[PDB]
Amino acid sequence: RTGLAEDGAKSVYERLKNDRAPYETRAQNCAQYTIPSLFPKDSDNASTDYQTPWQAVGARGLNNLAS
Amino acid sequence: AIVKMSMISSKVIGLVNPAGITQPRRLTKAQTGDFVTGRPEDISFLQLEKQADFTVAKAVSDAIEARLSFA
Repeated sequence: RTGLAEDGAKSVYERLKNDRAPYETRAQNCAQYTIPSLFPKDSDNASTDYQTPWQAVGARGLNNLAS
Repeated sequence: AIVKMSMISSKVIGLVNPAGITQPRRLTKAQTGDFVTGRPEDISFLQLEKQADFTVAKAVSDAIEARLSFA
């Protein structure tokens, strides 16, 4: 393939995943304070309970904005 | 918690001060009227004075109910 593709899709994806980490962390925080189930963590899987937010306004606003 | 507090308040107990002179036996063995020797301050009833806690619990429960309701 060459030109931004010689190494391969897997290698470039792994390299770029490190630059995606801060966005994932901020998204996870935002999801946690709003509806947490929207943006689960990679480690998070079934059998995990999403403690609902205390404020319960971030979720309302998220739904309202999306709609 | 609120319902259990109400149930506790339902029970009525007549707290009579031993230092007084009112004896509950003559209060019980008496028809309507029927002047009986005693003093009103001798007989008293215990009460659930947990009132402010009731107000705060009611406020928080109402807030939770409102958010759930519009949700």
